[PDB]
Amino acid sequence: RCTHLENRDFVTGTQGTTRVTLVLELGGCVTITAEGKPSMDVWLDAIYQENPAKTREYCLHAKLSDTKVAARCPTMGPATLAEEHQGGTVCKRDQSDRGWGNHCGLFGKGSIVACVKAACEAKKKATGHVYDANKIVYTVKVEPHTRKTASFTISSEKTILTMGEYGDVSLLCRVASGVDLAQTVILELDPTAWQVHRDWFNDLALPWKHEGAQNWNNAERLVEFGAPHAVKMDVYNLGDQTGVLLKALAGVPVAHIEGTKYHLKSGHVTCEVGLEKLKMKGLTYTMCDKTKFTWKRAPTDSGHDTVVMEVTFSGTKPCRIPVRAVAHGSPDVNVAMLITPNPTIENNGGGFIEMQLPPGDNIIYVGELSHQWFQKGSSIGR
Amino acid sequence: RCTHLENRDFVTGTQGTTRVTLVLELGGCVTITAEGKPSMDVWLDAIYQENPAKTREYCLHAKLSDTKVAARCPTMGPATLAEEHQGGTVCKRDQSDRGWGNHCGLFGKGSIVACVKAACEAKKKATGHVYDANKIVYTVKVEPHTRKTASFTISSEKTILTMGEYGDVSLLCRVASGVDLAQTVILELDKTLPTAWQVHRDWFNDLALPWKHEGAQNWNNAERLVEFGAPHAVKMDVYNLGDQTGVLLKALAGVPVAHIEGTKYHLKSGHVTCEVGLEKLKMKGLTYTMCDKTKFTWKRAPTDSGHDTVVMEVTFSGTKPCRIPVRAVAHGSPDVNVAMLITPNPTIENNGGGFIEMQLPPGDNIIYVGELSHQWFQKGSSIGR
Amino acid sequence: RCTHLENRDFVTGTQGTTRVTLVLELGGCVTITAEGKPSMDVWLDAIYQENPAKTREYCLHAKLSDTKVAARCPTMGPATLAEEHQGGTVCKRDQSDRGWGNHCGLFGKGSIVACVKAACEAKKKATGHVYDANKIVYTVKVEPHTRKTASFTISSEKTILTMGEYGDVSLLCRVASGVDLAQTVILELDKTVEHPTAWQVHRDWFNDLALPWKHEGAQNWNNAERLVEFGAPHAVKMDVYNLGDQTGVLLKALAGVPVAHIEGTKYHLKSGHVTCEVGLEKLKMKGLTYTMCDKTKFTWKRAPTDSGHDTVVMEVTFSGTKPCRIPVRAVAHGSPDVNVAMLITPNPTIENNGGGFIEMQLPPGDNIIYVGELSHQWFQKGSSIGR
Repeated sequence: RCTHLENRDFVTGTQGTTRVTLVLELGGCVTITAEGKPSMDVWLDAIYQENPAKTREYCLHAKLSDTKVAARCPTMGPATLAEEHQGGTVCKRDQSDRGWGNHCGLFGKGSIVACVKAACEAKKKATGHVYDANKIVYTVKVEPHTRKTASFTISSEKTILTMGEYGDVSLLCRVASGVDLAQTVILELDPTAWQVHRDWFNDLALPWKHEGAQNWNNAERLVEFGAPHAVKMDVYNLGDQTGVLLKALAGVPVAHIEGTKYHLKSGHVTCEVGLEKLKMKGLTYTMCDKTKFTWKRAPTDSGHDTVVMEVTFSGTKPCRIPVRAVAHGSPDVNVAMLITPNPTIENNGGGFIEMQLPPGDNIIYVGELSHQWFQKGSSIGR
Repeated sequence: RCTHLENRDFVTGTQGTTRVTLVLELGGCVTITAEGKPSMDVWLDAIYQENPAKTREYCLHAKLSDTKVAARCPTMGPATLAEEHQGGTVCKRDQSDRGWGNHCGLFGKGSIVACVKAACEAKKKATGHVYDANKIVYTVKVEPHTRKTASFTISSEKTILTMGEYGDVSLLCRVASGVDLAQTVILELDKTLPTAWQVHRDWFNDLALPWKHEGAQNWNNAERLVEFGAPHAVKMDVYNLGDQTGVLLKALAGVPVAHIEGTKYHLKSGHVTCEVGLEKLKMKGLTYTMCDKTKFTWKRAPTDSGHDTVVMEVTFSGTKPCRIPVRAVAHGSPDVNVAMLITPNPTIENNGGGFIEMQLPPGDNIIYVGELSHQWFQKGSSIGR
Repeated sequence: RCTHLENRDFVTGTQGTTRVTLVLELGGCVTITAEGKPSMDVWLDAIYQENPAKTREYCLHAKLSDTKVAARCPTMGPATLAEEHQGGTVCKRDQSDRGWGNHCGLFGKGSIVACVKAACEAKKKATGHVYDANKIVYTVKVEPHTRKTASFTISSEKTILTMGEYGDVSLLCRVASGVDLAQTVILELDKTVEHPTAWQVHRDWFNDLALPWKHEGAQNWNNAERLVEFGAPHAVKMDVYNLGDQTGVLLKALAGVPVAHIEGTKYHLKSGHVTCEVGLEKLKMKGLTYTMCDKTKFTWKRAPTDSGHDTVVMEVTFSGTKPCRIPVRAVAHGSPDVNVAMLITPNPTIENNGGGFIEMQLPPGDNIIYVGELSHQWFQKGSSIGR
């Protein structure tokens, strides 16, 4: 699956400096090799953020205490309960018909109030997390044979590595997220985590609060009061909303949390590598035979807004795969945008291709091998 | 009006590789040429996203049904209506005065409640759309004579093109939006100029109107357009606050319009900076000379570009081609150049040129194209009215 | 604290073009020098935006003016007040007990409503500002001796400079913010009352503040009832409570949050860098290649500490032979084989004139920073949007 460095990808200076440009997409590998030196495998190993900050916590199922009521007769003042003016409570004030039937001197409306301590049922929280674009780590690894590690972030872009035989190598890597972080929120339950849209998450009609806060806001979204009955007032629990939520999350890309690491499954790093006094071994792929392809794995949803596929090649390896795509009715405009920097068929493997396509009806072409693909439009959620 | 590749913009290696760096702003072109080969024109043709996701839908003018009221005598329990527990309904509960005048045994307060179904009048929605930074396409084009296409995104940055005489050239383009997408929202009204605007996230979110998501049947905060009157024994009135379109259109005055072409939501600002890798060939350089600082005239004076930048065109009477000396200063600080050009390399060619786009600090500035000057006032940043 | 250009950082072409790559963090300098030419100092001088747009204004202390009350007897219809249908007013409707004790014919509940005008106390606003990623300026400066200026933005990346001796050099600088702008809001209190008065807060924290709010230009406030509570009615009176000044509660919450550095109309960012590709013609670049510093001649001049903007900073002292590159690494307690240190400082070195400064980001939790054999423990607090 590793690719070999191409001549066009590096420049050799007059004073002995060699500048190599690499594009490493998550799970992509490139093998670089200098004359008289062991081939090195370089690849972006992971992209993640350690425990990203918690934003809102939504209550999916309220937990109400027994109801507390307070009534007054048509002459005694207004009714009151300690619970009014306390956190974590939902209250309703009203008037009820009073008379001799219920211990009152006069006939008439009496002041009545009902409160309830509203908390969330254990394990019934939906917590949202936000990424800090500058805290997302992109880990690159270098290892002998066609072992060192270096991590970058938007803020940390330059490093120096000692690759033995290669000496001191300067690594300048421009990091790039495959997800629009600003518009993203990781929804988590106590599939338990999903990658949802900021706007969708913010408008969820549920009680909410920040971590640390003890009481909930808009608790009345799950707690309603009924009409008063002289000296009683019913309270309604709108029930558990987990079902409705899971139904809405159907099909939404899941978040991949490993321990405390919140992984992104899409993205890349493009680095400029600086080497001294040595000769890089180039290589220039030839175009693969346009007719010796077969679908090893037909185009399918990658699980993160992209299309992946695998082809099998019977021709002479290694070679560059000819990939292109068209939008139904426009056979002259290539609309395929590859995530895979250099799709190739090697001797050990290759044939994997990841790309982005315009929404609608498309036809993917790997040489003469074709296959149609429907790209759903963008949405923030149900 | 294309520009010619300069020597400083490319390096030729010892093993025969040539690395070319290009900056292509939307609408900008660069002509590259190699010995014994046809000159190629390279440019950023368009930047856009196909059907961006819909966020909120705002109701500009409510459409109510028929009011429904229910009352009870000072002894009959509380009044109730079915609508009280249904979607798409706005209700109000209160206490009214009842006596013999209205068919009640006793004199006193009696329960009463009114409800109405609230929907939005057809073609009276304001819909917001959000861009997906990673789904914005930057289409670069290559064509002979001083034709191929390649599109890039934040995620898709590398490609290989076969440009005939030039062979296989690698294209590595770093995409860059000219608009802060995270803080942007495209506001749109229903079909049946202008009908779409580029508004600020924070402004959009705080609009005081009823709203809902596409697909949802009912509206939230429907009472922002529906208000109930005081109760009258056995009647209670329901008010509709009217069409807010006028108010909104007023607030959108001067706001940059969105350019929607079919399903394509275009950005009118941005650029791509690419590194082009070519093998075994000889790049023809070229190095412009400063234009005569005194042979300039305003073909089109500095003006708002329509997308938070200043544009202008100058005429040159000297010997072409040459590089235009552009700079600007903030009134009172004639030593600091505050002009930041969007136009990578402003030049006067033989076929044309003379166009310049740039950003300037807010306040009073003076633009200088050689000795030709012109004042310009830059308004500060705002999220809208 | 300038560093010298290294050989690996530049390529000299066959036709005489030299391509130089520089990484300039805010406050970082790099000295470049060519054969028979004066050394030039190049650095990122400042990062800022001139007067960012205002978003929400929050009221910290309401100015309630008068309490209008209106009542009715058990038979006269509902009570009403003009203020009930005006902006800038908080109203409450209820029912009171009426009889002969209070001028009413019958005994029973009577309509009653109370309203109060609501504005904000002078100088008691909390205003939010939003940055415009494309309007943040990154100013680079070039000056002789180991003076010109060039500013860049996400949109303005290319420039041509005339550095005399060096001639016309092309500058291509890719700008990069050290702050997640989309998730940032500058919270500001009415200056001239404490001249910190500005903070760099999280948008999700800012948006959820439970206070009355409005946009600049708007005359009235939204959710004014967040600072006004009504009491129970008493026949023909109803009290109105001002929930009081919230300034204290807020300042308490901002404790520890990074301050925003405003200088005049310039809202400065204190983190971020620029990486440029410099293009030079016909000249020969003087390289230089640092040697690793003596792994044992280091001492803490300033131990690892919070930088004030989400990073760790430190300074060491070197007694060995200068100049040299500092060996910096860090490990997450229990994994002595993985370097988790991410340097903000592009090339940490000990020069003759100075050096020794190091800025870096570390994973949350317990870490051990290693500058050679010199070590030091560091606890990194996790991410949060605020209290």
